[PDB]
Amino acid sequence: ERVGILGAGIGGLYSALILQSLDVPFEIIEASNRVGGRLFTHKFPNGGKYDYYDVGAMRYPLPKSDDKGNYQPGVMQRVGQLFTYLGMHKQLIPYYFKSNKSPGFQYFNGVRARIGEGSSFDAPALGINSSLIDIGVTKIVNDAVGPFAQALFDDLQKHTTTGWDDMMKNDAYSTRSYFSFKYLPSPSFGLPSEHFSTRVINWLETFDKSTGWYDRGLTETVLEAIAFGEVGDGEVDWRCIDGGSHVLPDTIAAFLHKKAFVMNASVTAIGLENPNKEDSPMVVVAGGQKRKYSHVISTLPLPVLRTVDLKNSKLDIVQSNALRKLQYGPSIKIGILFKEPWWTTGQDKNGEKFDLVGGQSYTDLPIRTVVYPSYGVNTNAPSNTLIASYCWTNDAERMGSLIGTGAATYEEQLEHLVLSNLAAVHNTDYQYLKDRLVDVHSWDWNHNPLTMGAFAFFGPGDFQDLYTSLNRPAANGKLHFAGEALSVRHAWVVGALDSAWRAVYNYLYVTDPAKLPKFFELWGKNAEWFE
Amino acid sequence: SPPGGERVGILGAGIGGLYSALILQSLDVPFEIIEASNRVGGRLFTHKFPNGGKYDYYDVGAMRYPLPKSDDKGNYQPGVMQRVGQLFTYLGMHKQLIPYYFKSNKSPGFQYFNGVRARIGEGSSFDAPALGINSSLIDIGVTKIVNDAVGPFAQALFDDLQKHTTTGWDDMMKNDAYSTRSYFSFKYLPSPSFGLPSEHFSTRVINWLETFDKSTGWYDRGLTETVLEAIAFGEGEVDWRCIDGGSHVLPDTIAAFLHKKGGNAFVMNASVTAIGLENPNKEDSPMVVVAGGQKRKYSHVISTLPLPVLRTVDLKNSKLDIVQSNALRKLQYGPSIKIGILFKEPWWTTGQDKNGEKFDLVGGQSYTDLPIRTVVYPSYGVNTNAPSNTLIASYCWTNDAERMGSLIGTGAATYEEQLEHLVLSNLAAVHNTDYQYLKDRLVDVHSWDWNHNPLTMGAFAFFGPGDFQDLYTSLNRPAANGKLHFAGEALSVRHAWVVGALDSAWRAVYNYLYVTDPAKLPKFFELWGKNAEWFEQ
Ligand SMILES: Cc1cc2c(cc1C)N(C[C@H](O)[C@H](O)[C@H](O)COP(=O)(O)OP(=O)(O)OC[C@H]1O[C@@H](n3cnc4c(N)ncnc43)[C@H](O)[C@@H]1O)c1[nH]c(=O)[nH]c(=O)c1N2
Ligand SMILES: Cc1cc2c(cc1C)N(C[C@H](O)[C@H](O)[C@H](O)COP(=O)(O)OP(=O)(O)OC[C@H]1O[C@@H](n3cnc4c(N)ncnc43)[C@H](O)[C@@H]1O)c1[nH]c(=O)[nH]c(=O)c1N2
Ligand SMILES: NC(=O)CC[C@H](N)C(=O)O
Ligand SMILES: NC(=O)CC[C@H](N)C(=O)O
Repeated sequence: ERVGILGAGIGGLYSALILQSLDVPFEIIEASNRVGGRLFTHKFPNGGKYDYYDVGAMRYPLPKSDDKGNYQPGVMQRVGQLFTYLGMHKQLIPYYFKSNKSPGFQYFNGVRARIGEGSSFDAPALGINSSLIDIGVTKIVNDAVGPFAQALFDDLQKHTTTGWDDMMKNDAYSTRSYFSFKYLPSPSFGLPSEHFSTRVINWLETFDKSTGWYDRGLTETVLEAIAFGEVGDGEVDWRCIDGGSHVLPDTIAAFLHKKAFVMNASVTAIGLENPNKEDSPMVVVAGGQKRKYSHVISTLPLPVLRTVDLKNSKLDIVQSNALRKLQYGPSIKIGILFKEPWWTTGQDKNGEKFDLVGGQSYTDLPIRTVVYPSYGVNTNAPSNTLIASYCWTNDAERMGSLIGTGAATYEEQLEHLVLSNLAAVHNTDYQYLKDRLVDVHSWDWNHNPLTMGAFAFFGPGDFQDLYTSLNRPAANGKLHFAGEALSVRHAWVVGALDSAWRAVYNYLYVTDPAKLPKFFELWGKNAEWFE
Repeated sequence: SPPGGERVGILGAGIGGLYSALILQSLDVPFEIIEASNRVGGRLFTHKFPNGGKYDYYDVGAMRYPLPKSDDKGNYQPGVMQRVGQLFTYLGMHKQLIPYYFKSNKSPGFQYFNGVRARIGEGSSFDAPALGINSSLIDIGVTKIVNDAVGPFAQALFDDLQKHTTTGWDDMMKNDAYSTRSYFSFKYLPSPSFGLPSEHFSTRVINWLETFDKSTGWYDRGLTETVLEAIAFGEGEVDWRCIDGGSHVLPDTIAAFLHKKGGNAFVMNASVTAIGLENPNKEDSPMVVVAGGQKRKYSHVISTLPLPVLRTVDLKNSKLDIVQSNALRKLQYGPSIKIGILFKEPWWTTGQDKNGEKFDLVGGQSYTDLPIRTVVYPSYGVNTNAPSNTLIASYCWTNDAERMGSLIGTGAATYEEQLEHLVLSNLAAVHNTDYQYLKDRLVDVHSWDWNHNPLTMGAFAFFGPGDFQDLYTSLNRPAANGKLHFAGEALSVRHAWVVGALDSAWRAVYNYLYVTDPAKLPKFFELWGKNAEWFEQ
């Protein structure tokens, strides 16, 4: 018995961690020279200890925890338990979703304000009546999303699936089409009992999410609200990893080596050695070499699997459709090393201090979201590194064209655009920021052969029609699909962990069911249902 | 009336900007074209393989034109693409138009779906029963089902063009909040003649429609785009044409036409970074364009820059209203990639598969659910003594192009090799050959991702639901006290077509003449049409 784990991301490392705790031989195959996958920390040369930024995962809305690292039940409990399992609980530092001092900025339609100041951002001129403005985007979206989210939260807490069954009856809706054809405002809002216009819906998307978010599945909007802790009775502890998210996969890998990795070997084929023999082993071609395994746990993204020769893996017609149709979403990040943390110590062109510690600013300008670092803020060498832009959907697609061109002329265009946008958001001059710029690093997860997209971001119908097919194995039960796409926590580490739990669960179920009690004891009776 | 210093700055030497200059030159209106790159044509982009023959090129962007019928003199019947046909005739290119074979001119192209291979027209179900598609839906077929849903909208829009009305568009806009998917999921009911249950299609069935009708993710964009695409494809009959030597001949011929009298020089290699009024408080303020680090002043400006490109330009002092500035961000663009491969021979025309069956393909296309999605065999040069050895091995849209894009333009040999092997493998499975049969014949590969290109920032406009009804009209109004005119194919209902760019230039110039020199309108109408879209009378 020997399990081939494809991909040394967090999902594959977690799978190996489970298999090692159960004394199951395994081997991890990784295409690159690095572990962590979309846990990717870039450290700027010539910078200080905290002059890094996380190009992928950077923030974890964990449940509350005690002094020993025991976490309350919650959406992200499995992530917290993983930290504690690895002895990392005390290495978790606060992540400030909002600024820890003065609030971050909002810059929309040329109107600048602080978060919480109640600006309308010229919405009346956009055709938003005063009643909608008074209610606000947040309350409106909560009224539409809340009912679905509460039912899904009840599923997790009460161990039911009726909430998901109801979500799936509405899975053909995008968030937009739900607002356009189904949602009617709560009578307490005192609004007309009619569906919102596209103008109003686009106003919601502008301040609620990203350009084009609402054209993807309504179910994803509901699941994101649950992941961000906008529903339920428990509160979240926003955390990040001291030194960058890379510490998590590096710590797991070091744990596994003291007891295994095939690096620099990209998988090009997966299939049964002989599809007609019932006891046929799996064959993985990686780095031009054939490797045999009893079972294979794949954590490769779905678009990557579409580049792998899966003949003799005997996918059924639904599984093969799912690999193509289950939708991914894009994302870009731009990190800038400055000479100082001007957002914390500086002032705008009028002498007003920014007074920002951690937190984020938002704008309809191309950069969309600015994320100020929470790590190291209280040390004697605070971070000088800013996430100048963090984009999703259309905003990331458009910005991606200026990233990774390899041409200085477009690198200069990109920097000038980002600094110009930053200047407008914070009310400074361009040169004030240019004089302080040291280095720029940019990344497009939608222009990366190892991800082929930032993460799963399902369109309408994906969850109800195609998602379950990939939780069934292929290759006569010997190929198991895992990775964050195989979860209801897309674009989160916990999604990858859930997928690894289910894949190993199915592996143990068909090969050594006597290990299930210990599996349940160490890693949970269920992937998602709360303890 | 018109000031003596009138001069229109045209931003972008693509087909929209070249057409604008052609109109203005015919009306004796001074202009100047500012272009960021060292080439003209924009998304008319022909790649010539150096080691190949005369017809060893492929069009990375525009390549096929569903024109109306035409007579021997180059007079085109009324139709969606008449404006394109007349442009060809105006430039003396009518006889340089050669057939474009949308379907193969000999044996049909291939379909390869769910591991089942068949020829177009053979009536295969591609294992759809295993997918849960009942026999009634299969017997009807995807094409008839889609036509039943799209037909009513398309017929109303065609009636608009022919009868010179807008009720068809107004009715389309009543449904513009629908994506194609949400329309099928929540509104469409099958025609009683189909004998199907009077219920909305399931997601499984809708995804079956998208699989064979368009591209992965197409149906999540606006229903209106699906309707407008069916109209553009001619669903009067169309004469599919392409341009001998590649689509680059069209913009090259316009540039030569504008240059004949020794003037109308183009400002090349000058990327626009700012557009605005010199003094937004003065009513007579001229426009200022900063391009290549130089300030240039114009009375009016016609922009053909893509909407995502305008979002990288400093538009302070252009005084866009709140709707216009929202439109620049939200009006959605779509992706596309193409992969051209020079082979040693036109094996699709002369070769045979692993079982000895000849492909016998001349022009036309093959389709598959594999990553390459669409294969396009060349129609140009097929009858000459040196036919093309160049294949469009992959032409993708939406999700298929987004995924494939990650393998294009990486700059690393290892990913160039991965890409080639994937493409050849897909091609081998589509045509029923082995990988090595195609590898032995491969000479050179060229790949392009219009969604990773600073000059386009997307392949073309591909609006989401609500874009046409909410934000589209805002950009047909000028900005900058009437002196900034938005043009380019995004400013049309023929997105992803040359005619869209031409329509946008007509409307922009029409608005310029309307506010600056109305005496030129009769000649403008005479030479370039009384309306942008309405059929000629
Ligand atoms: C921009 C951005 C931002 C965030 C996030 C993602 C992104 C892209 N996420 C999500 C989180 O990063 C993600 O869900 C998981 O890291 C995914 O882990 P997997 O193991 O599923 O895949 P992942 O892609 O990480 O790992 C797959 C592995 O397979 C390898 N591989 C690829 N092709 C191969 C081939 N052919 N052969 C062999 N190996 C191959 C890759 O190199 C990689 O090592 C996140 N999460 C969170 O909790 N908090 C957050 O704040 C964020 N934010
Ligand atoms: C892959 C693919 C395939 C097709 C098509 C497109 C694509 C991408 N099309 C659509 C057609 O190609 C397209 O609609 C028009 O060529 C667009 O012409 P525009 O003038 O609107 O823009 P276009 O993008 O062509 O021109 C804009 C110009 O502005 C320049 N520019 C950009 N940024 C600038 C800056 N900052 N400053 C100055 N200049 C700047 C660019 O370099 C370019 O010269 C098509 N159509 C058709 O009829 N038949 C077909 O078969 C196809 N197929
Ligand atoms: N849908 C998502 O949650 C994507 C965002 C990502 N999880 C983040 O924390 O930024
Ligand atoms: N929507 C579209 O028409 C995109 C396709 C493109 N016009 C072509 O025929 O190649």
